[PDB]
Amino acid sequence: QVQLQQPGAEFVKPGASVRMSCKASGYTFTSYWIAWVKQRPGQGLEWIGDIYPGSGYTNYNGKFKNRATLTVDTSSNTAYMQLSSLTSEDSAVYYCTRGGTTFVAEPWLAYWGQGTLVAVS
Amino acid sequence: QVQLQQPGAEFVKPGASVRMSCKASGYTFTSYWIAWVKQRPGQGLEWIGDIYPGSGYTNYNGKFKNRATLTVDTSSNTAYMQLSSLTSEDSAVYYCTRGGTTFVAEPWLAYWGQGTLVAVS
Amino acid sequence: ENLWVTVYYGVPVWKDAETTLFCASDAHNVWATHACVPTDPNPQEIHLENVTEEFNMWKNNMVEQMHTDIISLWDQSLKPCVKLTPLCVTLQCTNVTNNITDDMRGELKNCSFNMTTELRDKKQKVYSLFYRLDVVQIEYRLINCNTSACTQACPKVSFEPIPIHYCAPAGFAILKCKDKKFNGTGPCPSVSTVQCTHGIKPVVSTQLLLNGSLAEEEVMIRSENITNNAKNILVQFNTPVQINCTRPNNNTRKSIRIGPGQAFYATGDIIGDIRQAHCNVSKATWNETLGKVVKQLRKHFGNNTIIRFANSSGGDLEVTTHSFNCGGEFFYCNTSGLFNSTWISNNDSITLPCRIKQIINMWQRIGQCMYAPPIQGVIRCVSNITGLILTRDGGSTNSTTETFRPGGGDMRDNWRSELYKYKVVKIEPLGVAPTRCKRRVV
Amino acid sequence: IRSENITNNAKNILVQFNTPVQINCTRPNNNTRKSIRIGPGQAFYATG
Amino acid sequence: DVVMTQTPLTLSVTIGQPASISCKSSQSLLDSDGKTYLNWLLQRPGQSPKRLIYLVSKLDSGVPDRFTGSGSGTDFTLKISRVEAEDLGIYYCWQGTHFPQTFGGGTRLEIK
Amino acid sequence: AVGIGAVFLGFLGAAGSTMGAASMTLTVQARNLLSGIVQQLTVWGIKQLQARVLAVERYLRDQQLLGIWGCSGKLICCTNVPWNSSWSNRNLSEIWDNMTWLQWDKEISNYTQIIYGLLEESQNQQEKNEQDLLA
Amino acid sequence: AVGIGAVFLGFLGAAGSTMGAASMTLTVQARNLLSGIVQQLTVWGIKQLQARVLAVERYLRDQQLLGIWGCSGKLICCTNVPWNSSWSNRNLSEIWDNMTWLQWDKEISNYTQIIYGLLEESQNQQEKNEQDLLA
Amino acid sequence: AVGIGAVFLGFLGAAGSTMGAASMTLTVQARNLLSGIVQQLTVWGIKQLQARVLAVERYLRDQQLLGIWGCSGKLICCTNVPWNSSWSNRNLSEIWDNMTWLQWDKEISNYTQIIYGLLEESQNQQEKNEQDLLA
Ligand SMILES: *[C@@H]1O[C@H](CO)[C@@H](O[C@@H]2O[C@H](CO)[C@@H](O[C@@H]3O[C@H](CO)[C@@H](O)[C@H](O[C@H]4O[C@H](CO)[C@@H](O)[C@H](O)[C@@H]4O)[C@@H]3O)[C@H](O)[C@H]2NC(C)=O)[C@H](O)[C@H]1NC(C)=O
Ligand SMILES: *[C@@H]1O[C@H](CO)[C@@H](O[C@@H]2O[C@H](CO)[C@@H](O[C@@H]3O[C@H](CO)[C@@H](O)[C@H](O)[C@@H]3O)[C@H](O)[C@H]2NC(C)=O)[C@H](O)[C@H]1NC(C)=O
Ligand SMILES: *[C@@H]1O[C@H](CO)[C@@H](O[C@@H]2O[C@H](CO)[C@@H](O[C@@H]3O[C@H](CO)[C@@H](O)[C@H](O)[C@@H]3O)[C@H](O)[C@H]2NC(C)=O)[C@H](O)[C@H]1NC(C)=O
Ligand SMILES: *[C@@H]1O[C@H](CO)[C@@H](O[C@@H]2O[C@H](CO)[C@@H](O[C@@H]3O[C@H](CO)[C@@H](O)[C@H](O)[C@@H]3O)[C@H](O)[C@H]2NC(C)=O)[C@H](O)[C@H]1NC(C)=O
Ligand SMILES: *[C@@H]1O[C@H](CO)[C@@H](O[C@@H]2O[C@H](CO)[C@@H](O[C@@H]3O[C@H](CO)[C@@H](O)[C@H](O)[C@@H]3O)[C@H](O)[C@H]2NC(C)=O)[C@H](O)[C@H]1NC(C)=O
Ligand SMILES: *[C@@H]1O[C@H](CO)[C@@H](O[C@@H]2O[C@H](CO)[C@@H](O[C@@H]3O[C@H](CO)[C@@H](O)[C@H](O)[C@@H]3O)[C@H](O)[C@H]2NC(C)=O)[C@H](O)[C@H]1NC(C)=O
Ligand SMILES: *[C@@H]1O[C@H](CO)[C@@H](O[C@@H]2O[C@H](CO)[C@@H](O)[C@H](O)[C@H]2NC(C)=O)[C@H](O)[C@H]1NC(C)=O
Ligand SMILES: *[C@@H]1O[C@H](CO)[C@@H](O[C@@H]2O[C@H](CO)[C@@H](O)[C@H](O)[C@H]2NC(C)=O)[C@H](O)[C@H]1NC(C)=O
Ligand SMILES: *[C@@H]1O[C@H](CO)[C@@H](O[C@@H]2O[C@H](CO)[C@@H](O)[C@H](O)[C@H]2NC(C)=O)[C@H](O)[C@H]1NC(C)=O
Ligand SMILES: *[C@@H]1O[C@H](CO)[C@@H](O)[C@H](O)[C@H]1NC(C)=O
Ligand SMILES: *[C@@H]1O[C@H](CO)[C@@H](O)[C@H](O)[C@H]1NC(C)=O
Ligand SMILES: *[C@@H]1O[C@H](CO)[C@@H](O)[C@H](O)[C@H]1NC(C)=O
Ligand SMILES: *[C@@H]1O[C@H](CO)[C@@H](O)[C@H](O)[C@H]1NC(C)=O
Ligand SMILES: *[C@@H]1O[C@H](CO)[C@@H](O)[C@H](O)[C@H]1NC(C)=O
Ligand SMILES: *[C@@H]1O[C@H](CO)[C@@H](O)[C@H](O)[C@H]1NC(C)=O
Ligand SMILES: *[C@@H]1O[C@H](CO)[C@@H](O)[C@H](O)[C@H]1NC(C)=O
Ligand SMILES: *[C@@H]1O[C@H](CO)[C@@H](O)[C@H](O)[C@H]1NC(C)=O
Ligand SMILES: *[C@@H]1O[C@H](CO)[C@@H](O)[C@H](O)[C@H]1NC(C)=O
Ligand SMILES: *[C@@H]1O[C@H](CO)[C@@H](O)[C@H](O)[C@H]1NC(C)=O
Ligand SMILES: *[C@@H]1O[C@H](CO)[C@@H](O)[C@H](O)[C@H]1NC(C)=O
Ligand SMILES: *[C@@H]1O[C@H](CO)[C@@H](O)[C@H](O)[C@H]1NC(C)=O
Ligand SMILES: *[C@@H]1O[C@H](CO)[C@@H](O)[C@H](O)[C@H]1NC(C)=O
Ligand SMILES: *[C@@H]1O[C@H](CO)[C@@H](O)[C@H](O)[C@H]1NC(C)=O
Ligand SMILES: *[C@@H]1O[C@H](CO)[C@@H](O)[C@H](O)[C@H]1NC(C)=O
Ligand SMILES: *[C@@H]1O[C@H](CO)[C@@H](O)[C@H](O)[C@H]1NC(C)=O
Ligand SMILES: *[C@@H]1O[C@H](CO)[C@@H](O)[C@H](O)[C@H]1NC(C)=O
Repeated sequence: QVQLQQPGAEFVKPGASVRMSCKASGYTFTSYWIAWVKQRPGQGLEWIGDIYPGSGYTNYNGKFKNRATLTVDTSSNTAYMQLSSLTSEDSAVYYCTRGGTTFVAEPWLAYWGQGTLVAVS
Repeated sequence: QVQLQQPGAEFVKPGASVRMSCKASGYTFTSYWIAWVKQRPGQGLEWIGDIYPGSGYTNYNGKFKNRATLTVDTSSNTAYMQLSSLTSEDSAVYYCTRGGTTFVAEPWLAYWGQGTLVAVS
Repeated sequence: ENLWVTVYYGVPVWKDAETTLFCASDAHNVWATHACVPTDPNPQEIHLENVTEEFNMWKNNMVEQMHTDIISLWDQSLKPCVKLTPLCVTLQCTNVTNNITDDMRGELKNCSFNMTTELRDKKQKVYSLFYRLDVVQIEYRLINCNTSACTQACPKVSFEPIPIHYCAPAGFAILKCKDKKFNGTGPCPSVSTVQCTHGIKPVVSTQLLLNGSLAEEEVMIRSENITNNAKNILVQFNTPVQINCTRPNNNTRKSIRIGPGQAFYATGDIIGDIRQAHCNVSKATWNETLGKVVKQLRKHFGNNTIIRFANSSGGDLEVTTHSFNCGGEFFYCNTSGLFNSTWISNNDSITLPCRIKQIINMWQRIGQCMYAPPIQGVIRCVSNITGLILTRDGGSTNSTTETFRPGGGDMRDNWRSELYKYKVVKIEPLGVAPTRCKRRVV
Repeated sequence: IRSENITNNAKNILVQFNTPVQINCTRPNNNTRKSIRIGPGQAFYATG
Repeated sequence: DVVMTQTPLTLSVTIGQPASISCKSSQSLLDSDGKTYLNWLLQRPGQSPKRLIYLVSKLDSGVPDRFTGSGSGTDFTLKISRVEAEDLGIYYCWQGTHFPQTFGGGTRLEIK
Repeated sequence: AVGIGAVFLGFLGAAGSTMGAASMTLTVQARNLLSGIVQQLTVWGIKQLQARVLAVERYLRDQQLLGIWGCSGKLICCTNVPWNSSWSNRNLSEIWDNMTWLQWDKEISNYTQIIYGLLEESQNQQEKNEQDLLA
Repeated sequence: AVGIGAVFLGFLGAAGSTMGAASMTLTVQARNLLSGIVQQLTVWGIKQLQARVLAVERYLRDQQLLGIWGCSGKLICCTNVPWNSSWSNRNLSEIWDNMTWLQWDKEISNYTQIIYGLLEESQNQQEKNEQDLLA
Repeated sequence: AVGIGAVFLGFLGAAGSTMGAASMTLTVQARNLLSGIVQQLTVWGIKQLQARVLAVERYLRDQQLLGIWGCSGKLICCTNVPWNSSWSNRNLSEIWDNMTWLQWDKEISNYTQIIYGLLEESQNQQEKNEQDLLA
């Protein structure tokens, strides 16, 4: 089964950093795109970013002015994300969703995980 | 006032050299062109050469086959000319005249000086 | 109608970048060595109008580039001649009392030693005269013996200063300001560019600049943060003040063979009287020159302050005294007479007792050294004083009656007075311009 | 077990483990160093 | 960029009635290849997001008969014949042709 | 009338003139990127090699860069790519004949990679269209 | 739809894709032939010079080679040269969209000099006709 | 008829033939400016680097020179610039098919810079006219 394991919840402090992991299992990690999604309970879904688990090419949303650094590991089949140093109002849950292939790209948002609760306090 | 000071008269010998100076005062020397003119009493005015007290670019008359070396000094606001090693029949007065700007170039021959009597003997 | 982009190549653009320069010398030696490519005698200088540029004195890499460059030349020139390893033998020395002036009593020390000869199985007794600042009691040994032993200046390769031209590689340009009021750092509305700089003499000094390039119109006090006393103040004069230096002794040179094809040159026996080396500077000229310096200096400080001058604040002989390399023989000279005055708001020479030290320690890199062999006969010097390198004394209360003393001595500051105008920039030919372009589609 | 021709005994066999085995090495002596000058600006350091 | 707005902010429905929801695109989403990659996902209240329609003409696995995706160009719609507790939620229309891959504004289905 | 805004204003001479008048001086600028060290031990031996290689490498990077864009072999070339007007809401007369080039590059230096990020895509796209017409 | 077969597949990334899909990735390949050593004693001093010169020389040989063929300045260029059909009796669809490029070059590596032996002759010819039309 | 005045006359082989017959041998000449040292301590280490860099630098100077003139990418290219007839009052048949090229360059070597002094001006002038038509 295609599953994207995520940590349960992380409690961080202002001025600190986080290591937002996203495990890949039950498929080939070197082809499918990986993207992150925000699910603020009081707001609609927002596009955070996208990391290509192959060439390492990174793309970032316009509103973010490259505030995050995205890293992946092809050996352990994992993906990582930096914030970097977010603040209080950005305390919500992020979902690491699997995209499609760089050729077809139609199956985007095929599978999701459970997310992780980021509550900086 | 725009003035082009020149030496009064120089008496040189065959096989010798001259340092034909031309002082610049009362204006900006880095822009206006500088040219020399001959005023043989028995003959009409002749074009000698032209120096740009700028890039240092030098142009010479076709009849001169580059017999002269032109030098300028942007620090002391002066212009110099070599003959080089002229002969008897070229004994006359040379005038260092100020030209116009490289862009407009309409005010050419705007101002003159007094010249210097070159009499090689 | 909506404008498009166009590619422009070669358009003038400047970016602040610094790289390795190149050397050029005018038509053996230590500086040029007939190795640098000759520079054509047409230094085409071009004036750029309607432009201003920024110059960062004390941050230019040209100063750093020259400082490391000449040291490499010094090491390169010292390798191919005799080492002086076997001169650290015990020195049984004695005083010199044959026609000795009272002012130099005990300075020279007649010495004898058992230094080896060319044959490895034979010795020889050789006597030589050494200055007091070259030996130390244990009876005597050389000052540098407990430190790494040094070579001997190849007798033939003179260290006489030679102007050196610095030229940047293709794709880079050198910009020089021309405003006569130029401070240490700031825009200059008379920017100009030249591929090669004018002749720069690497002549050395610690207190008084020698054979430097004088200012244009007025004395300039070029300095970064001035309220901070920790950094030196560099002063450049406008009219040279002639300085005379001479060695009155009629010294003679003796050649001693140390090994196979390796010879060492010693001092003595001296001929004639024993007179201290002295330097001379006109009294009237110096007073006028100092008066002009304080006048311009008073524009940066209080007008009613009583400016005073004093000698250095003590320390090692290398930095405490004036130094120069005239005629290949080094002089360390006490300049207490050039700063003994006070200035309140509103006979033809000075005798400067000098000193000589044949054993020379170069830049404060302590692992190196060299020997300076003597030269037959008297040596005369004629140089120009172009400026001073003063230092600001601390502890001033209420900033009143401020005083300065000579000091510094770092070799970088000497060249900074010559490289302050010149900076290196990079050319960015590529560019994009917006206009109404429609490419001809095939 | 990374190796070229294996039936040939003349070539070494290279083995790479998967879990590190800690190794401890120590010198129990409390040695001291003595500096002896050998020449001009040249020093040699001895034992004891 | 191309915004995704949905007319129904609140949709009051009782069990056993047909529900209507629609979405709009500022610019036509017809891709050069000749397909519309728009996705209609019904995000559960607290569970992981789940897609319901991809390639709006096509439908996902575990097909529910009530859901019938339709629409092309500027207009997108999804008709549900009957309402179930699962239907009660938030629907998002996600474009899949332009950058960024913006989601829908969200239409809430609640009983009042 | 021998004085025309032209090459004899000097290498880098157009840097003080307006952008429009600097277009005719783009030939004196490409010539001074290779020569100057034509005429000719560790010190000054490696330095000469390092300087020469860097000068050659620097010029090639631009020649290669113009090669990908398809503008190589033309000193002044333009493609069909449009640009986001938000970068500079200025008129042609407000860019070329009223301001120097030196400060112009400073303002737009932020989008140098972005504007480059559109040139090569169009050139390859142009080649693909030519391939389609070619076939 | 941000995932399109394009540059972001990575340098050399198209080596695993079909020949047809690799055409759009030819721009990411030319960019990585010069840079990488922009930022900077015998060891590593001569080596840096040797590596830099070799990289510069290698790129020149191709730029020169494309210059003689007349394809310089166009990343994807072609001439009017026919080729001996015996080299590869395959259809366009049988070459581009069904096999990778890596094994392709191996098969026709034998005739690399021969196929090159026809490009320059025609380019010089094409110049000759232009000269005839020119005159 | 295998013997045609062509490449197989040898590198520099056309130097003995007339100028007209030497035009077809201009491809064997550009190939021998870079290669020859492809296959590979102070002596012969620095010398190899100095020789390689000089060969690369020399070739680039001509490539850049042709680039400014706008003839780059074409082995035989000509602009629209006229020339002062006083330099050589000779007919086409009196230049190409009756005299060798070696002694030719000697006679007109005096005006090499002057004739070059017109090529770049026209090329930039050509670009400016294209800019006018472009706009
Ligand atoms: C500041 O600049 C002035 C201006 O040059 C400079 O004065 C120069 O000093 C040198 C050194 O004394 C003079 O040249 C010497 O002249 C004497 C007398 O003729 C010669 O005996 C010297 O020959 C020795 O040195 C040679 C190498 O230089 C050896 O090859 C030779 O065998 C001798 O050992 C030497 O030529 C020079 O004439 C003056 N210049 C002028 C214009 O007077 C002064 O030294 C500079 N300041 C400093 C601190 O260097
Ligand atoms: C030290 O300072 C003195 C001035 O106090 C300098 O003397 C000056 O030297 C220059 C040449 O270096 C003289 O200019 C020359 O004049 C002759 C004609 O006499 C001319 O043919 C040359 O082309 C050059 O222009 C200048 O007249 C002279 N001034 C005085 C008052 O003597 C001396 O050169 C300085 N020395 C050093 C090493 O800095
Ligand atoms: C540098 O030179 C100066 C003078 O040119 C040296 O200063 C001199 O130092 C001596 C020794 O102290 C002074 O002599 C003594 O002065 C005291 C003062 O009260 C007096 O009581 C003694 O009888 C004796 O004369 C001498 O006056 C002084 N010179 C001046 C002009 O004041 C200085 O020591 C030298 N420094 C170095 C490092 O060589
Ligand atoms: C440096 O800046 C000054 C600013 O005054 C420039 O002065 C102006 O220069 C132009 C040409 O060099 C002069 O002529 C003008 O030319 C235009 C275009 O041909 C024409 O339309 C005008 O009617 C005028 O004739 C102009 O009179 C002069 N003064 C101004 C503008 O007030 C100078 O040219 C600049 N130099 C450089 C090298 O950039
Ligand atoms: C590596 O090789 C595998 C072999 O299976 C490739 O899998 C195929 O990849 C393509 C596109 O990446 C998938 O989509 C196909 O696209 C073509 C052209 O648009 C279309 O006509 C087909 O109908 C299909 O949609 C295809 O489903 C997939 N599976 C196959 C061919 O069995 C994979 O793409 C290769 N990856 C790389 C990077 O070369
Ligand atoms: C070296 O110089 C000799 C000078 O005699 C050349 O001899 C001539 O060579 C040509 C061709 O190589 C011979 O054929 C001629 O060709 C022209 C043009 O196709 C044709 O119009 C003539 O009717 C004739 O067939 C020619 O007979 C021969 N003898 C002469 C000119 O007296 C020789 O070719 C030169 N070789 C080289 C490599 O430059
Ligand atoms: C430097 O100046 C001093 C001081 O004037 C000179 O000393 C003179 O030396 C001569 C002997 O040559 C004596 O006759 C004078 O009496 C001394 N002067 C004084 C005031 O005592 C010295 O000669 C000068 N040296 C140089 C090289 O100029
Ligand atoms: C410095 O030394 C010189 C030479 O020993 C003294 O003589 C002057 O020499 C220059 C030539 O270099 C002449 O132009 C001067 O006319 C000479 N002056 C006199 C008075 O003869 C010079 O006087 C010395 N100056 C000082 C201040 O000691
Ligand atoms: C600077 O000058 C002062 C003059 O006041 C020197 O002070 C004398 O120094 C000597 C030895 O150098 C002592 O014997 C005296 O007792 C000191 N007297 C006074 C009043 O200070 C000082 O030594 C000089 N220092 C330097 C570095 O030149
Ligand atoms: C030698 O001179 C020194 C200098 O102070 C002196 O102390 C010593 O007594 C002198 N010795 C003789 C023998 O003259
Ligand atoms: C040199 O050798 C002689 C002869 O043995 C001896 O008397 C003298 O003390 C020696 N001198 C030194 C400094 O060793
Ligand atoms: C060498 O001896 C002198 C004499 O006092 C001393 O000042 C210096 O520090 C010594 N250097 C070393 C390295 O021992
Ligand atoms: C030069 O720099 C100093 C130090 O920043 C500053 O005070 C001064 O105003 C500047 N200009 C001049 C002409 O000194
Ligand atoms: C040094 O510079 C700083 C700012 O550049 C200034 O505030 C200060 O007064 C200056 N002087 C000292 C002693 O710090
Ligand atoms: C030095 O002493 C030796 C030995 O007595 C003597 O021969 C020589 O003349 C002396 N030299 C001087 C300058 O006094
Ligand atoms: C130097 O100038 C000062 C300034 O007033 C004066 O007091 C002093 O007497 C002058 N000295 C000489 C030697 O002229
Ligand atoms: C000192 O006086 C001069 C005029 O002699 C004046 O320009 C300057 O401002 C004065 N200094 C101060 C700090 O006011
Ligand atoms: C300064 O010169 C005067 C002149 O007689 C003298 O009395 C005084 O001691 C000197 N001071 C110094 C520090 O040289
Ligand atoms: C030094 O003395 C010797 C002794 O003969 C003499 O030949 C020479 O000329 C003297 N040197 C000077 C500069 O007087
Ligand atoms: C070595 O390799 C060869 C062939 O590669 C094989 O026949 C042979 O059995 C191997 N072992 C020895 C000992 O030669
Ligand atoms: C406007 O800017 C965006 C990025 O901010 C870019 O994607 C778009 O292409 C630009 N518009 C044009 C017409 O180039
Ligand atoms: C360009 O970027 C700099 C820093 O990256 C920023 O300070 C400046 O405001 C930017 N300018 C524009 C026009 O975006
Ligand atoms: C066929 O191959 C021969 C050499 O074997 C070659 O000469 C000929 O040109 C080829 N045919 C074509 C159409 O290129
Ligand atoms: C290519 O050449 C190799 C060796 O030169 C040969 O083994 C192979 O069969 C050749 N292939 C073709 C298609 O000619
Ligand atoms: C004739 O020669 C002159 C220089 O002597 C030159 O200016 C002119 O352009 C030449 N004629 C032609 C048509 O090129
Ligand atoms: C070419 O120049 C040389 C020397 O510069 C001269 O001897 C010769 O006559 C000139 N030839 C022509 C045709 O101008």
